[PDB]
Amino acid sequence: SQYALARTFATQKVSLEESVLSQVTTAIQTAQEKIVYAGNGTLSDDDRASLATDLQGIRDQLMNLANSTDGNGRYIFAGYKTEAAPFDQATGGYHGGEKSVTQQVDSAITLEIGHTGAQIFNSICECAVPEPDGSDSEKNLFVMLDTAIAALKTPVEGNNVEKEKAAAAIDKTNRGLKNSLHNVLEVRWELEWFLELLSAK
Ligand code: NA
Ligand SMILES: [Zn+2]
Repeated sequence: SQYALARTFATQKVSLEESVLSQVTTAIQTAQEKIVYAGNGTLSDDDRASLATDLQGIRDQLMNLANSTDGNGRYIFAGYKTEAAPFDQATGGYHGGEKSVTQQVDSAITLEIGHTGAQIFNSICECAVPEPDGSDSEKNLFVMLDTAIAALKTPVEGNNVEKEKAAAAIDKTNRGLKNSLHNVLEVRWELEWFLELLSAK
């Protein structure tokens, strides 16, 4: 019969997620800009290690966003497991809830108002760019970042075998960050739709 409270709760939760995912989007785009500079094979090992540090700062920001809590201190990207931070700080692994938070808002409509951290930070777009060798696309944002950061702190001057190895990891990160950004943008499209549905009452 009356969905007033349900719709206010879903508007609030969806607005919060859009607000945090907007920050995730900006941080992913900043890391992509770093990775473009890292594709320059005339960088010295000191320049490369400076880019690594910049990328660590961005990774740390994304980890703080992935472990975002709401007003009441409950984690927003953990599905129903809202009492513990869903991401492991060191590895970026997800161990929050596997089922998204849903809310019925009309006699017929139920919305996915809380996406899991797996859906946001350990998923890539349907439209993913493939690995050139046919191996699996990396799905975990933090892995993409950490593997780049490690390859940028590995000096490569005068050593072609290492130089190619480090440049292959940077290329792979460039592909992942596309794949991850596109996933977040598709989720944001879905939230934009939910807020249109909700505001039409
Ligand atoms: Na898409
Ligand atoms: Zn969704």
